[PDB]
Amino acid sequence: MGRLQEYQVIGRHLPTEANPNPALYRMRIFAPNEVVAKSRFWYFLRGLKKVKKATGEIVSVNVISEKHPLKVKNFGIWLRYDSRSGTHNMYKEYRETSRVAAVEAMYADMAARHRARFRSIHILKVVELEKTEDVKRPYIKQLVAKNLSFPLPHRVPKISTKKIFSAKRPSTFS
Amino acid sequence: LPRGARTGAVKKAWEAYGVDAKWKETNWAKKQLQQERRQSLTDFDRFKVMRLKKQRRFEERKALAKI
Amino acid sequence: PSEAGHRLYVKGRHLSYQRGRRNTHPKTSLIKIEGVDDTAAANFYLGKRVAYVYRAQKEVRGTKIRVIWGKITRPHGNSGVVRAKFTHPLPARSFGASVRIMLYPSSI
Amino acid sequence: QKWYPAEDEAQPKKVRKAVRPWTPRKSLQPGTVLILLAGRFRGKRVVLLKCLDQGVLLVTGPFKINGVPLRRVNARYVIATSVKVDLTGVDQAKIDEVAQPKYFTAASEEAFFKQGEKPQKKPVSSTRAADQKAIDKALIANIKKVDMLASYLASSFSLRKGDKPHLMKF
Amino acid sequence: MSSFESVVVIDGKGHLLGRLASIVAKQLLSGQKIVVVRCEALNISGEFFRAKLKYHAYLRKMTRYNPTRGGPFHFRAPSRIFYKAVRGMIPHKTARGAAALERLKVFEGVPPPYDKKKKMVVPQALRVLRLQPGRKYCTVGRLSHEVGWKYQDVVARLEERRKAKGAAYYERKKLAARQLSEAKKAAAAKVDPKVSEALAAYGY
RNA sequence: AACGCGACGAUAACCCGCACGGUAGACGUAUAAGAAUAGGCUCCGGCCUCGUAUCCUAGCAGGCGAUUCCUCCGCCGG
Repeated sequence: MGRLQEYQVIGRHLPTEANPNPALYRMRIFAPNEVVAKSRFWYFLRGLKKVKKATGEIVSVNVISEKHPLKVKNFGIWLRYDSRSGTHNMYKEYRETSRVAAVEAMYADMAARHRARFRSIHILKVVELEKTEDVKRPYIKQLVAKNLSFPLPHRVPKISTKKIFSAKRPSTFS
Repeated sequence: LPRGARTGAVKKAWEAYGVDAKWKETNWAKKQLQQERRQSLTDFDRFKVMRLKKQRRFEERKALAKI
Repeated sequence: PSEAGHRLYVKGRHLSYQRGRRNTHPKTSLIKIEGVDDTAAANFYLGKRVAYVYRAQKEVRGTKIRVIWGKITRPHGNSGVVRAKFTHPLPARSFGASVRIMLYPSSI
Repeated sequence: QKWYPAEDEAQPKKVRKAVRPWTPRKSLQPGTVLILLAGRFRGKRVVLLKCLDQGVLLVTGPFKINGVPLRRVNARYVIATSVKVDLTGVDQAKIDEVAQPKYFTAASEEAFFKQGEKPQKKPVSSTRAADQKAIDKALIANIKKVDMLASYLASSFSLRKGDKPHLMKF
Repeated sequence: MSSFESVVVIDGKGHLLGRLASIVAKQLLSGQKIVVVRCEALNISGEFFRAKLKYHAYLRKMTRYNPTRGGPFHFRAPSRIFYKAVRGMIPHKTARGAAALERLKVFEGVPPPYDKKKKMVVPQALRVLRLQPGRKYCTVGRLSHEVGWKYQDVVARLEERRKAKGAAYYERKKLAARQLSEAKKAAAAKVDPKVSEALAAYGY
């Protein structure tokens, strides 16, 4: 959903006399902005435990940037979505230079092949595939294969849309 | 060129193979350089070319009439 | 002999008025300037004088030529079309007729 | 004045609009070749002499090159071209004379009988022709030194097919 | 790039039907005169039989057609199949709409006024630029021929004659290309080479 | 097709009077290969993303006379 960023959101129960210094739960949340990152954080936390936004506070929101966004790597995303039938789990593989780019890849991919929106989709675990042969996926496998070199046939050239008429029939060999 | 080479390693192969010199020889760059020099023509230097192509065209026609 | 032209205007076409699906306002007209295709090129032609020249089949000053004058106010769309305001609105049957866009007032 | 105010016509209030000098664009310099776009000398290339007040520009042809005399023109009705000519030797005193506002500005038997007749074209004055020659004498001698400027200034500007003025560099 | 022409002639070969019709109808309303040649070489996407159902479907939803003006009349030539497309894209019940169709002029083959003139193409309606390589397409000539167009072999033989005249045109243009290139090389020795570098420094 | 079309045959003039010089839109309204798009062109050297190209384009809305050029354009005949 948009240019998402990663957010580290830490929060805990509002302290009472009975429980000073509460437990300080932390979650990693992909969101377009901070007010969505905090909303997803309370949505999950009320799902697992009894804490709510009204009785809870947020102690930090921090952006987790990519360590090496100029390196290309393979990502494994564990996933959970609610359909009309029910909830199912699957695992996709993506090839991007960053984790937020792979989550961007997932959200468009999941909405296309399965018609799942942001509310139904739950991130389980996104982890960099450190070593080859941990790639369990065919279309990534041909890409990680040795000495990849493919042609680009039938590339339609960029003709400007405001040049309605052309004098020469275009060539598709570039 | 090694795969995944960092910016220093590509720069080492760039200067060794001389990509800039080969690109200037490439006909794609000459069309670009012709296009940029054409676009920078002012109105007075446009009046040279109208006068100047006329002079060149005249030697073209007695040559064309000869053959 | 010169054997050259005398044109000092950019050619244009009167496309339509400012309109919705069904509510057309004749007080502003839409002009397609030849050669302009983005909003950036339309920004050059803003506030330039625009003339609509036609013939009337009667001489009043020794000539059957009548002119309606106007100006290019703002760009329209993303395709270089501009909005023009004239002293009187352009007729209606001039939809798809020639328009002379002058180069004055100039800031070049 | 003489009369008492015979009606209740109120005087206007004191307006707060002081006259300040006009700042021309940076492209207008003494010696810049200019392209006229309107008037009876449209399309003609001319040479600027002095920037006057309120957007008026004093400009000559010179007369022996194209045919445009000493004249005034408005800044917004002209296009400045990147070629600039030298004005070494041009009389600044004579230019300052022709830059004055008074320069270009100025019942009987014969009155009744010439009603309806078209007036005859009066010719050029002696001072107008003489001041023209004095200004241009050092001007075209400057124009001959730079190559192809004489045919440039005698020519007329026009637009061909594919000449897009938002892309033309002047 | 938004140039105004007197009349622009559009070659119809390898062009998709409705995309050419949408572009043409916008230019007619803008004030452009359009001439379309080779209407039998236009293309309609999808297989031939898909074109057959929508021909049978158009005749289905019209009880008591006029034999001369409409019904199966519109499909009986390729030129007026295209005219049916442009007419549905133009306000034909208005006088502006009627004026736009009088700027249009469509033909099968290339008539003698328009084989000596230049035939442009529309990139946004070309079949080979817009259709996927594996997708199947039909020709409007074979659509109208299986409806009742009678002059398919006629327009073919006049076209194979026109190629033969066009073959002689190139052979004359070949010789002009030799002589022009030779004259450029010949006069370059005496081209006053103070001025040859001046043209090169200006782009010519 | 009597309210579509083609070819061909035969075919309406002088005098007197008297009323006026359109077109849905010119302004350089210049530009003919064909064919393919998992290819093609050629001068046989080479060349193709790019028509962002080619031709034309100076002078009283474009004069006069020269110096100077046999280039370009136009009308009539074969």
